[PDB]
Amino acid sequence: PKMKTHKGAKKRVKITASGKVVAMKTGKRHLNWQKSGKEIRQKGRKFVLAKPEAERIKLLLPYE
Amino acid sequence: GLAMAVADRAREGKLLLVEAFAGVNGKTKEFLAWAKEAGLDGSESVLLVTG
Amino acid sequence: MRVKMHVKKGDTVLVASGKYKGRVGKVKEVLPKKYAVIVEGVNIVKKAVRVSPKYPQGGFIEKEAPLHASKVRPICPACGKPTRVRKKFLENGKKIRVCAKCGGALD
RNA sequence: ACCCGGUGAAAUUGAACUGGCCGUGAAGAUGCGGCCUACCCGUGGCAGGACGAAAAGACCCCGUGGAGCUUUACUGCAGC
RNA sequence: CAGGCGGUAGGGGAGCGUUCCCGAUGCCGAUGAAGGCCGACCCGCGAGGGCGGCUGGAGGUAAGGGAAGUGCGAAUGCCG
RNA sequence: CGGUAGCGGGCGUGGAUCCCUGGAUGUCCGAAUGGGGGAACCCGGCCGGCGGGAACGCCGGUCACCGCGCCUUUUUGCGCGGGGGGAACCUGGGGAACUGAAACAUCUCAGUACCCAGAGGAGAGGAAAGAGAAAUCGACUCCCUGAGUAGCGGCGAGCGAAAGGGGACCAGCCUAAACCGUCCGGCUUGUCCGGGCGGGGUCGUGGGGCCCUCGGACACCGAAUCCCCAGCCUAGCCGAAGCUGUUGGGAAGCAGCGCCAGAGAGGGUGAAAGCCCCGUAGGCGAAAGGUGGGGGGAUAGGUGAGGGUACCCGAGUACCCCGUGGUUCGUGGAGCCAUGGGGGAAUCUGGGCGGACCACCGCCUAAGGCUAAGUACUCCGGGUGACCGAUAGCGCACCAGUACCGUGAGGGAAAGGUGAAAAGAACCCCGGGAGGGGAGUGAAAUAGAGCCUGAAACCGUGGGCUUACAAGCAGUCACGGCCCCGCAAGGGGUUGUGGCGUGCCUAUUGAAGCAUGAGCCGGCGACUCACGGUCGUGGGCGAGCUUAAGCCGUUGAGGCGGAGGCGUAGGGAAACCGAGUCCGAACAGGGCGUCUAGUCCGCGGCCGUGGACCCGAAACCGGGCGAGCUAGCCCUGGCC
Ligand SMILES: [Mg+2]
Ligand SMILES: [Mg+2]
Ligand SMILES: [Mg+2]
Ligand SMILES: [Mg+2]
Ligand SMILES: [Mg+2]
Ligand SMILES: [Mg+2]
Ligand SMILES: [Mg+2]
Ligand SMILES: [Mg+2]
Ligand SMILES: [Mg+2]
Ligand SMILES: [Mg+2]
Ligand SMILES: [Mg+2]
Ligand SMILES: [Mg+2]
Ligand SMILES: [Mg+2]
Ligand SMILES: [Mg+2]
Ligand SMILES: [Mg+2]
Ligand SMILES: [Mg+2]
Ligand SMILES: [Mg+2]
Ligand SMILES: [Mg+2]
Ligand SMILES: [Mg+2]
Ligand SMILES: [Mg+2]
Ligand SMILES: [Mg+2]
Ligand SMILES: [Mg+2]
Ligand SMILES: [Mg+2]
Ligand SMILES: [Mg+2]
Ligand SMILES: [Mg+2]
Ligand SMILES: [Mg+2]
Ligand SMILES: [Mg+2]
Ligand SMILES: [Mg+2]
Ligand SMILES: [Mg+2]
Ligand SMILES: [Mg+2]
Ligand SMILES: [Mg+2]
Ligand SMILES: [Mg+2]
Ligand SMILES: [Mg+2]
Ligand SMILES: [Mg+2]
Ligand SMILES: [Mg+2]
Ligand SMILES: [Mg+2]
Ligand SMILES: [Mg+2]
Ligand SMILES: [Mg+2]
Ligand SMILES: [Mg+2]
Ligand SMILES: [Mg+2]
Ligand SMILES: [Mg+2]
Ligand SMILES: [Mg+2]
Ligand SMILES: [Mg+2]
Ligand SMILES: [Mg+2]
Ligand SMILES: [Mg+2]
Ligand SMILES: [Mg+2]
Ligand SMILES: [Mg+2]
Ligand SMILES: [Mg+2]
Ligand SMILES: [Mg+2]
Ligand SMILES: [Mg+2]
Ligand SMILES: [Mg+2]
Ligand SMILES: [Mg+2]
Ligand SMILES: [Mg+2]
Ligand SMILES: [Mg+2]
Ligand SMILES: [Mg+2]
Ligand SMILES: [Mg+2]
Ligand SMILES: [Mg+2]
Ligand SMILES: [Mg+2]
Ligand SMILES: [Mg+2]
Ligand SMILES: [Mg+2]
Ligand SMILES: [Mg+2]
Ligand SMILES: [Mg+2]
Ligand SMILES: [Mg+2]
Ligand SMILES: [Mg+2]
Ligand SMILES: [Mg+2]
Ligand SMILES: [Mg+2]
Ligand SMILES: [Mg+2]
Ligand SMILES: [Mg+2]
Ligand SMILES: [Mg+2]
Ligand SMILES: [Mg+2]
Ligand SMILES: [Mg+2]
Ligand SMILES: [Mg+2]
Ligand SMILES: [Mg+2]
Ligand SMILES: [Mg+2]
Ligand SMILES: [Mg+2]
Ligand SMILES: [Mg+2]
Ligand SMILES: [Mg+2]
Ligand SMILES: [Mg+2]
Ligand SMILES: [Mg+2]
Ligand SMILES: [Mg+2]
Ligand SMILES: [Mg+2]
Ligand SMILES: [Mg+2]
Ligand SMILES: [Mg+2]
Ligand SMILES: [Mg+2]
Ligand SMILES: [Mg+2]
Ligand SMILES: [Mg+2]
Ligand SMILES: [Mg+2]
Ligand SMILES: [Mg+2]
Ligand SMILES: [Mg+2]
Ligand SMILES: [Mg+2]
Ligand SMILES: [Mg+2]
Ligand SMILES: [Mg+2]
Ligand SMILES: [Mg+2]
Ligand SMILES: [Mg+2]
Ligand SMILES: [Mg+2]
Ligand SMILES: [Mg+2]
Ligand SMILES: [Mg+2]
Ligand SMILES: [Mg+2]
Ligand SMILES: [Mg+2]
Ligand SMILES: [Mg+2]
Ligand SMILES: [Mg+2]
Ligand SMILES: [Mg+2]
Ligand SMILES: [Mg+2]
Ligand SMILES: [Mg+2]
Ligand SMILES: [Mg+2]
Ligand SMILES: [Mg+2]
Ligand SMILES: [Mg+2]
Ligand SMILES: [Mg+2]
Ligand SMILES: [Mg+2]
Ligand SMILES: [Mg+2]
Ligand SMILES: [Mg+2]
Ligand SMILES: [Mg+2]
Ligand SMILES: [Mg+2]
Ligand SMILES: [Mg+2]
Ligand SMILES: [Mg+2]
Ligand SMILES: [Mg+2]
Ligand SMILES: [Mg+2]
Ligand SMILES: [Mg+2]
Ligand SMILES: [Mg+2]
Ligand SMILES: [Mg+2]
Ligand SMILES: [Mg+2]
Ligand SMILES: [Mg+2]
Ligand SMILES: [Mg+2]
Ligand SMILES: [Mg+2]
Ligand SMILES: [Mg+2]
Ligand SMILES: [Mg+2]
Ligand SMILES: [Mg+2]
Ligand SMILES: [Mg+2]
Ligand SMILES: [Mg+2]
Ligand SMILES: [Mg+2]
Ligand SMILES: [Mg+2]
Ligand SMILES: [Mg+2]
Ligand SMILES: [Mg+2]
Ligand SMILES: [Mg+2]
Ligand SMILES: [Mg+2]
Ligand SMILES: [Mg+2]
Ligand SMILES: [Mg+2]
Ligand SMILES: [Mg+2]
Ligand SMILES: [Mg+2]
Ligand SMILES: [Mg+2]
Ligand SMILES: [Mg+2]
Ligand SMILES: [Mg+2]
Ligand SMILES: [Mg+2]
Ligand SMILES: [Mg+2]
Ligand SMILES: [Mg+2]
Ligand SMILES: [Mg+2]
Ligand SMILES: [Mg+2]
Ligand SMILES: [Mg+2]
Ligand SMILES: [Mg+2]
Ligand SMILES: [Mg+2]
Ligand SMILES: [Mg+2]
Ligand SMILES: [Mg+2]
Ligand SMILES: [Mg+2]
Ligand SMILES: [Mg+2]
Ligand SMILES: [Mg+2]
Ligand SMILES: [Mg+2]
Ligand SMILES: [Mg+2]
Ligand SMILES: [Mg+2]
Ligand SMILES: [Mg+2]
Ligand SMILES: [Mg+2]
Ligand SMILES: [Mg+2]
Ligand SMILES: [Mg+2]
Ligand SMILES: [Mg+2]
Ligand SMILES: [Mg+2]
Ligand SMILES: [Mg+2]
Ligand SMILES: [Mg+2]
Ligand SMILES: [Mg+2]
Ligand SMILES: [Mg+2]
Ligand SMILES: [Mg+2]
Ligand SMILES: [Mg+2]
Ligand SMILES: [Mg+2]
Ligand SMILES: [Mg+2]
Ligand SMILES: [Mg+2]
Ligand SMILES: [Mg+2]
Ligand SMILES: [Mg+2]
Ligand SMILES: [Mg+2]
Ligand SMILES: [Mg+2]
Ligand SMILES: [Mg+2]
Ligand SMILES: [Mg+2]
Ligand SMILES: [Mg+2]
Ligand SMILES: [Mg+2]
Ligand SMILES: [Mg+2]
Ligand SMILES: [Mg+2]
Ligand SMILES: [Mg+2]
Ligand SMILES: [Mg+2]
Ligand SMILES: [Mg+2]
Ligand SMILES: [Mg+2]
Ligand SMILES: [Mg+2]
Ligand SMILES: [Mg+2]
Ligand SMILES: [Mg+2]
Ligand SMILES: [Mg+2]
Ligand SMILES: [Mg+2]
Ligand SMILES: [Mg+2]
Ligand SMILES: [Mg+2]
Ligand SMILES: [Mg+2]
Ligand SMILES: [Mg+2]
Ligand SMILES: [Mg+2]
Ligand SMILES: [Mg+2]
Ligand SMILES: [Mg+2]
Ligand SMILES: [Mg+2]
Ligand SMILES: [Mg+2]
Ligand SMILES: [Mg+2]
Ligand SMILES: [Mg+2]
Ligand SMILES: [Mg+2]
Ligand SMILES: [Mg+2]
Ligand SMILES: [Mg+2]
Ligand SMILES: [Mg+2]
Ligand SMILES: [Mg+2]
Ligand SMILES: [Mg+2]
Ligand SMILES: [Mg+2]
Ligand SMILES: [Mg+2]
Ligand SMILES: [Mg+2]
Ligand SMILES: [Mg+2]
Ligand SMILES: [Mg+2]
Ligand SMILES: [Mg+2]
Ligand SMILES: [Mg+2]
Ligand SMILES: [Mg+2]
Ligand SMILES: [Mg+2]
Ligand SMILES: [Mg+2]
Ligand SMILES: [Mg+2]
Ligand SMILES: [Mg+2]
Ligand SMILES: [Mg+2]
Ligand SMILES: [Mg+2]
Ligand SMILES: [Mg+2]
Ligand SMILES: [Mg+2]
Ligand SMILES: [Mg+2]
Ligand SMILES: [Mg+2]
Ligand SMILES: [Mg+2]
Ligand SMILES: [Mg+2]
Ligand SMILES: [Mg+2]
Ligand SMILES: [Mg+2]
Ligand SMILES: [Mg+2]
Ligand SMILES: [Mg+2]
Ligand SMILES: [Mg+2]
Ligand SMILES: [Mg+2]
Ligand SMILES: [Mg+2]
Ligand SMILES: [Mg+2]
Ligand SMILES: [Mg+2]
Ligand SMILES: [Mg+2]
Ligand SMILES: [Mg+2]
Ligand SMILES: [Mg+2]
Ligand SMILES: [Mg+2]
Ligand SMILES: [Mg+2]
Ligand SMILES: [Mg+2]
Ligand SMILES: [Mg+2]
Ligand SMILES: [Mg+2]
Ligand SMILES: [Mg+2]
Ligand SMILES: [Mg+2]
Ligand SMILES: [Mg+2]
Ligand SMILES: [Mg+2]
Ligand SMILES: [Mg+2]
Ligand SMILES: [Mg+2]
Ligand SMILES: [Mg+2]
Ligand SMILES: [Mg+2]
Ligand SMILES: [Mg+2]
Ligand SMILES: [Mg+2]
Ligand SMILES: [Mg+2]
Ligand SMILES: [Mg+2]
Ligand SMILES: [Mg+2]
Ligand SMILES: [Mg+2]
Ligand SMILES: [Mg+2]
Ligand SMILES: [Mg+2]
Ligand SMILES: [Mg+2]
Ligand SMILES: [Zn+2]
Repeated sequence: PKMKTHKGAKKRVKITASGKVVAMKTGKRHLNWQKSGKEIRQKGRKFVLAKPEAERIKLLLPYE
Repeated sequence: GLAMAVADRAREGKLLLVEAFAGVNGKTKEFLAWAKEAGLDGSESVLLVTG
Repeated sequence: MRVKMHVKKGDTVLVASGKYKGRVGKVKEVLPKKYAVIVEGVNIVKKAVRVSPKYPQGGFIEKEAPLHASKVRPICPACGKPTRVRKKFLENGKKIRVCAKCGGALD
């Protein structure tokens, strides 16, 4: 039958215009009292997944 | 391709347009008469397209 | 609805193919189920028979083997040529067989 | 049991033209090496070898295998 | 002219053969189809393809393409 | 006068057999229905008949049960109906586990398998207390699309709508209640209550009742019901055109000259046939039965506009709560539909709904029922295959759900081919026969019935070379000898001596291995297909590319169809802005973008989901079958 979108990926990740795969930086959900300002700030941004894992995730979002 | 097929047959010369087939009222010998005149001696295959 | 035999007993027919191509004879008998006819003095064979009340001298007997009904063709009572049966509805009603060559009644 | 007449199975079987010793080699060789020995084919016998036959080891371990049993393992159900 | 060409897993390339389709209302076929049995012959690196003799007795399928139930030696495989 | 010859008798133009339609007969069992019962057997009652017929027997008829009408004097009678089967398909009541989650319990598998009730050529659903955002749609069902979207989700594995749009089909109706009439019953005697029947009534612009006013009541509509007909099904019929020569066992082959064609589909005939046979194209056809969704006729039925009244508008119902199911919804902000428990209204100024709740704005009219078509399936009939061809194709081409196995439920085979024609081998010979040798038939008997072809393992007979002082994965290289084919030179077969020589497969760091698999031969035997992805590739068009279901055409012909999908803009959680945008106070700085190329089809490689390269568990679950073995007990006998 036709493929299904992996909703887990669809809820965590984005495909940019050029097919880059971006997600939020890990490690900020909690335990922050003693995390520096810099660290909490830099983790506030998105980052581009490494090519191997990126291209695995794109397969999961086929109608994207 | 349909246009292109008629073209191949045009270039070969083996395409012939006729406005009407005269003697043919229905019988095979009638066509055979007419075909003779159009030079369709049946030494080669013919697609006959007509309403 | 029986087998459609084109020839009956005892039409006069022509053995038109086989070893007897050319012969002429009366249809001695028809076997529809087996699609065959027996024409007198034709397709004869040498059957062996054991010594019996009937065959005290034993040896062989001759007998006409049925030909395939197809190999046999009706001859015209009129033009005398072998023909092809044609059906003709009469004046009154019920139909007859007629010679496709000339037109004569086959009977 | 053995011999003659009659009837006539089986497990097994890569193929076999299938010897000993000392070596060797996946470390226990008819089959590799070097020696030794041996005319060809059987019959009655014995069981040392062919890691002989049989059973895809039951022991052992492995598999995020199965089942039966236990309880103050977890969760649930009957029952009360 | 120069150089390369051992090879398991594996990657790549080029081919051979089986059944079926178009080519076919064609062409080959009792002056013998398919299949079978031989061969010291021919072509091909090879898978193969021809030719000849024998058998056999009614089918066969070209060049060029198309499609797959397409190739066996092992599964303590299955059937005989 | 079946397969079916044989012996022995018949029938047919006085139209037989055979085919179709309608009758008749139809033992016993089976829903099985008088009763019993271990199906196909046993025993009756009532009424008739038969035999000499009282006893006895046979024959014909009748007698089960449940439901409804209760038309029934409850008793008793009468009438209509049900029961059981059906390949799959259909609805309903109940409802698993293996498995997936790489463990597992929520979840998945799946409301699947299965059990049960029922329906019918279909069944279900169906004329809004709908959808859900448009001041819209307008019953239901089915296909494409929307969409793997929105959502659901140990937010894991996974699951997965609807509206809208494009199509197929097309259709709408009947009641309950108010109120009038009548009929039997009540005894709180009555402008009363209750039950039956008829009239009346049918709703969301809210309708209807009852009273008042105009209209029309002869206009119009009109069945889903009844009647007729065309048409169709169940037998059939007509149906063009070839001769001669020749080889051959045989002509359709080859040769010569012809013919038909709305027919050159195909099958058969001794080999290859448009013109020999059955047919093919094209036509024609029913007294009888079935259908009749088309055509015509009829009947049931159905139709106005105001003012008044405030009489009616489906009850343990709505509604609220508790426990649950359904939906994409797994307790979630959890509505909506359904309902096991509790509480429990209103009759339009009434109620339900638009995702808690409230207000507003709107949609709809619950608590009664019916309804065609479009859809599903294939026991059955036909047609067609880049479907099989006897280890294949259904398990079964044949005497197969058989033989056989099994208490049983249940399991479940193997087996097609003489020849054109039986011409199926008289007769002689050997022999108890079997079997052969002559003869004879045939083109062929190396077609002889254990019969087309007739491979291989396997077993023999005959011949060539070779072998009894050499020890070996059986071969190989060389030389020599013998036998054979060759003018020659060359070659085939065999192998004496010399050289060299650790089977094949698998699994392995490593196998000749004393690790695995294989007795040998033949045949069956494993990377597929669908949908969706991602690359490559052959093409088509290009800022565009492309259709899906379906409609028309064909009957190996394509065309139409633009709904929809991808692409032409991105960024952002979003509002939103836009060649930008986001974070930011920023007119820092960064991130992701801009600086055009796509899309459709075919082919290939790989990936996701399907059993997904083939064979293999131990097990888990559902429904049945077994206490003729064994265990225990119950009844009745026997033995010591
Ligand atoms: Mg998928
Ligand atoms: Mg997911
Ligand atoms: Mg998720
Ligand atoms: Mg990336
Ligand atoms: Mg801090
Ligand atoms: Mg911040
Ligand atoms: Mg990359
Ligand atoms: Mg993808
Ligand atoms: Mg004879
Ligand atoms: Mg004729
Ligand atoms: Mg003795
Ligand atoms: Mg003796
Ligand atoms: Mg003996
Ligand atoms: Mg050997
Ligand atoms: Mg030792
Ligand atoms: Mg040795
Ligand atoms: Mg060995
Ligand atoms: Mg060595
Ligand atoms: Mg040695
Ligand atoms: Mg002896
Ligand atoms: Mg002996
Ligand atoms: Mg001995
Ligand atoms: Mg021993
Ligand atoms: Mg064992
Ligand atoms: Mg032990
Ligand atoms: Mg395991
Ligand atoms: Mg574990
Ligand atoms: Mg593990
Ligand atoms: Mg264990
Ligand atoms: Mg090659
Ligand atoms: Mg053809
Ligand atoms: Mg052909
Ligand atoms: Mg033809
Ligand atoms: Mg040709
Ligand atoms: Mg011949
Ligand atoms: Mg020749
Ligand atoms: Mg020959
Ligand atoms: Mg040989
Ligand atoms: Mg040769
Ligand atoms: Mg060569
Ligand atoms: Mg070739
Ligand atoms: Mg060649
Ligand atoms: Mg020959
Ligand atoms: Mg041959
Ligand atoms: Mg033949
Ligand atoms: Mg070909
Ligand atoms: Mg050819
Ligand atoms: Mg080719
Ligand atoms: Mg070819
Ligand atoms: Mg082609
Ligand atoms: Mg080919
Ligand atoms: Mg295969
Ligand atoms: Mg193999
Ligand atoms: Mg094997
Ligand atoms: Mg074995
Ligand atoms: Mg076997
Ligand atoms: Mg076996
Ligand atoms: Mg077999
Ligand atoms: Mg065997
Ligand atoms: Mg029979
Ligand atoms: Mg008979
Ligand atoms: Mg009989
Ligand atoms: Mg008899
Ligand atoms: Mg007689
Ligand atoms: Mg008559
Ligand atoms: Mg019967
Ligand atoms: Mg009974
Ligand atoms: Mg009765
Ligand atoms: Mg009884
Ligand atoms: Mg009595
Ligand atoms: Mg009685
Ligand atoms: Mg009464
Ligand atoms: Mg009563
Ligand atoms: Mg009563
Ligand atoms: Mg009646
Ligand atoms: Mg019924
Ligand atoms: Mg029933
Ligand atoms: Mg129900
Ligand atoms: Mg069900
Ligand atoms: Mg029920
Ligand atoms: Mg489970
Ligand atoms: Mg899985
Ligand atoms: Mg699991
Ligand atoms: Mg697992
Ligand atoms: Mg599963
Ligand atoms: Mg259910
Ligand atoms: Mg479902
Ligand atoms: Mg189902
Ligand atoms: Mg019908
Ligand atoms: Mg229907
Ligand atoms: Mg229908
Ligand atoms: Mg229906
Ligand atoms: Mg209904
Ligand atoms: Mg209903
Ligand atoms: Mg409405
Ligand atoms: Mg909404
Ligand atoms: Mg609108
Ligand atoms: Mg709007
Ligand atoms: Mg509008
Ligand atoms: Mg509006
Ligand atoms: Mg799920
Ligand atoms: Mg879900
Ligand atoms: Mg589910
Ligand atoms: Mg769910
Ligand atoms: Mg759904
Ligand atoms: Mg909804
Ligand atoms: Mg829709
Ligand atoms: Mg349209
Ligand atoms: Mg629609
Ligand atoms: Mg249709
Ligand atoms: Mg409508
Ligand atoms: Mg009424
Ligand atoms: Mg009522
Ligand atoms: Mg009174
Ligand atoms: Mg009174
Ligand atoms: Mg009445
Ligand atoms: Mg009433
Ligand atoms: Mg009434
Ligand atoms: Mg009415
Ligand atoms: Mg409204
Ligand atoms: Mg009102
Ligand atoms: Mg009113
Ligand atoms: Mg007035
Ligand atoms: Mg008025
Ligand atoms: Mg008027
Ligand atoms: Mg009028
Ligand atoms: Mg009508
Ligand atoms: Mg009929
Ligand atoms: Mg007809
Ligand atoms: Mg005719
Ligand atoms: Mg004719
Ligand atoms: Mg010839
Ligand atoms: Mg045709
Ligand atoms: Mg044809
Ligand atoms: Mg002829
Ligand atoms: Mg016929
Ligand atoms: Mg026909
Ligand atoms: Mg036609
Ligand atoms: Mg006509
Ligand atoms: Mg016809
Ligand atoms: Mg009639
Ligand atoms: Mg009729
Ligand atoms: Mg009928
Ligand atoms: Mg019908
Ligand atoms: Mg009729
Ligand atoms: Mg009608
Ligand atoms: Mg009238
Ligand atoms: Mg009326
Ligand atoms: Mg009115
Ligand atoms: Mg009420
Ligand atoms: Mg309640
Ligand atoms: Mg409520
Ligand atoms: Mg609730
Ligand atoms: Mg429910
Ligand atoms: Mg639920
Ligand atoms: Mg559902
Ligand atoms: Mg729920
Ligand atoms: Mg939630
Ligand atoms: Mg909910
Ligand atoms: Mg609510
Ligand atoms: Mg409910
Ligand atoms: Mg309740
Ligand atoms: Mg109220
Ligand atoms: Mg009131
Ligand atoms: Mg209202
Ligand atoms: Mg709503
Ligand atoms: Mg709302
Ligand atoms: Mg509320
Ligand atoms: Mg609404
Ligand atoms: Mg209603
Ligand atoms: Mg219905
Ligand atoms: Mg059929
Ligand atoms: Mg059929
Ligand atoms: Mg084939
Ligand atoms: Mg067979
Ligand atoms: Mg065969
Ligand atoms: Mg066989
Ligand atoms: Mg077999
Ligand atoms: Mg069948
Ligand atoms: Mg049969
Ligand atoms: Mg049978
Ligand atoms: Mg059967
Ligand atoms: Mg049978
Ligand atoms: Mg058995
Ligand atoms: Mg025969
Ligand atoms: Mg035959
Ligand atoms: Mg003899
Ligand atoms: Mg004798
Ligand atoms: Mg004797
Ligand atoms: Mg002879
Ligand atoms: Mg002879
Ligand atoms: Mg011959
Ligand atoms: Mg011969
Ligand atoms: Mg026989
Ligand atoms: Mg026979
Ligand atoms: Mg025999
Ligand atoms: Mg015999
Ligand atoms: Mg044999
Ligand atoms: Mg043989
Ligand atoms: Mg000799
Ligand atoms: Mg010899
Ligand atoms: Mg010596
Ligand atoms: Mg040597
Ligand atoms: Mg020498
Ligand atoms: Mg010599
Ligand atoms: Mg010699
Ligand atoms: Mg030689
Ligand atoms: Mg020579
Ligand atoms: Mg010579
Ligand atoms: Mg020489
Ligand atoms: Mg030599
Ligand atoms: Mg040698
Ligand atoms: Mg030599
Ligand atoms: Mg040596
Ligand atoms: Mg070694
Ligand atoms: Mg192995
Ligand atoms: Mg080694
Ligand atoms: Mg071994
Ligand atoms: Mg060892
Ligand atoms: Mg071992
Ligand atoms: Mg092992
Ligand atoms: Mg084996
Ligand atoms: Mg073997
Ligand atoms: Mg072994
Ligand atoms: Mg064995
Ligand atoms: Mg294969
Ligand atoms: Mg692969
Ligand atoms: Mg592949
Ligand atoms: Mg494959
Ligand atoms: Mg693909
Ligand atoms: Mg990529
Ligand atoms: Mg492509
Ligand atoms: Mg392109
Ligand atoms: Mg599509
Ligand atoms: Mg047509
Ligand atoms: Mg059509
Ligand atoms: Mg076709
Ligand atoms: Mg065709
Ligand atoms: Mg089409
Ligand atoms: Mg689409
Ligand atoms: Mg807003
Ligand atoms: Mg903005
Ligand atoms: Mg820019
Ligand atoms: Mg700002
Ligand atoms: Mg700045
Ligand atoms: Mg900036
Ligand atoms: Mg940077
Ligand atoms: Mg920027
Ligand atoms: Mg940039
Ligand atoms: Mg630019
Ligand atoms: Mg740039
Ligand atoms: Mg660009
Ligand atoms: Mg692909
Ligand atoms: Mg997946
Ligand atoms: Mg599996
Ligand atoms: Mg796969
Ligand atoms: Mg796959
Ligand atoms: Mg379990
Ligand atoms: Mg268990
Ligand atoms: Mg039982
Ligand atoms: Mg017992
Ligand atoms: Mg006793
Ligand atoms: Mg005593
Ligand atoms: Zn004549």
